Amino acid sequence: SVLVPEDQCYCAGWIESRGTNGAQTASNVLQWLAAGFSILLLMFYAYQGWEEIYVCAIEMVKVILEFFFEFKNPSMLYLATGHRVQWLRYAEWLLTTPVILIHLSNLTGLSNDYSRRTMGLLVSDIGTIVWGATSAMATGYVKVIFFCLGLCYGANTFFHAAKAYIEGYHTVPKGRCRQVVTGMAWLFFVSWGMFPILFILGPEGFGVLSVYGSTVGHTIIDLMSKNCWGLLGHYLRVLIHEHILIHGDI
Amino acid sequence: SVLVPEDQCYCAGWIESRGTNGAQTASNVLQWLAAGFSILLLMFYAYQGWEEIYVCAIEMVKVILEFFFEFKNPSMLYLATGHRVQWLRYAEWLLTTPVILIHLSNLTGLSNDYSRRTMGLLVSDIGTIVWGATSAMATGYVKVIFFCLGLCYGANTFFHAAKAYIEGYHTVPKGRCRQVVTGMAWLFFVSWGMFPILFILGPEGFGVLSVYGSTVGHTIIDLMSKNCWGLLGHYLRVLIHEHILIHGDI
Repeated sequence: SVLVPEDQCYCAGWIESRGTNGAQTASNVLQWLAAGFSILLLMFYAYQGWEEIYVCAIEMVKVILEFFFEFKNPSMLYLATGHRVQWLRYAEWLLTTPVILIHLSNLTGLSNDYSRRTMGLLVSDIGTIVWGATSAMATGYVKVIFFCLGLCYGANTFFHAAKAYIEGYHTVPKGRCRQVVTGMAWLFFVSWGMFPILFILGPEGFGVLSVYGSTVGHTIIDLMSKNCWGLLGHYLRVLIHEHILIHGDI
Repeated sequence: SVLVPEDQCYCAGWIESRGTNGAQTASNVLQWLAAGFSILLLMFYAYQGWEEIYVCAIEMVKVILEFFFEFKNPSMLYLATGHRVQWLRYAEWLLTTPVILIHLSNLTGLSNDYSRRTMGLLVSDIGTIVWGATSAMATGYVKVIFFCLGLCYGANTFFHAAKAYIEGYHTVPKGRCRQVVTGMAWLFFVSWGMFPILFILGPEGFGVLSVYGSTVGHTIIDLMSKNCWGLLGHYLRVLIHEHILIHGDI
């Protein structure tokens, strides 16, 4: 029984180790890289539509904050349950995923319309993160219930996302265009699929990986699902622009 | 200096009053009404597309949870800052607003396409709530910084939402259709505008209204922006269906 004075709060959980020093170094190193790779990307985009820029801009801001305030509220939530919920992550998710799926709905970027599949793809996406976040907060079996909701909404997201890649495959010309679309799909599903995997391995789930360890992994698939994927998406719209210069609209 | 034993946590803020008994009664009474009005609406919709149903379904689930677990995690977050952030509210916001704005982008419900205005309207909407939520969590001037971000994203949302109502005004026929569109716009902006107002009056802001008091107000504008607005939207699509039965497509 410890003695906490006056206003100051207390909770055994908030003092838990953040991770080994080795993981701390690995995290910060990747943090700088992520900020540097995004700065070179923003330069590249600015030099040479908003879907690649805005997303990359949010990625730069995040890592900067994740380097200065990763464990400081409200980037990290210190709940009365003693668990540390990384709100910074789930907040950034809500700001990027929608744009990435909007980019997904219009891979070629030629058309000016969006189908009803996009609405469902967005709705299910935002819901997945919501449940997933509520899971990180929840405690007990409730944490499982909400994770299950995350799997259902997530499945619907991957379901419409798959149909989007397929329609995007048979739409684009059979050359390096379809080669890229496939490369985008694999980079997409692998990365996007790793998040619920890391979630289970991290402090939000069974806590195999430490907080620093979770960030090390996330930053990796953040560059995969954001920077690299968006760059591939950009390359596709360039190849599509190169095809309509040769054979015109077709 | 109090003595907290072992694992159990402590924080002066988590013990703060929830509100007067009168407000407690007013809240629960409205909670039942909201659940009853949504049940009659769900019956009405089922009897007689998904935009009105799904939204009304989430409204029913919420109030049910807000009646059983309003102050229980993770419906409410007990942060180390001593502040009680109602995550239930901000989570439900992310699940409904997008659908309501999607309904807004296709008022007549005739077309099968969505413009780029919808993407911006959604993106800015989801961002507003994110910042607004981060504000409820944040402490100090940072709470102001993030609220400002909420005003900017929110402004962009109201901006595209206004253009959507205007395009929706000159699109629908000049009869009871345009009369309804105007009634939907006023019900929309008033209600939607009240949220940041209640936020400032509530425990998240300057705390003029209690936690029970904040819920009393929110539930009111939740029925305005959700149930009543969606019902108006439904009525519009019925009137539009009545016009194309008389004068055909025009």
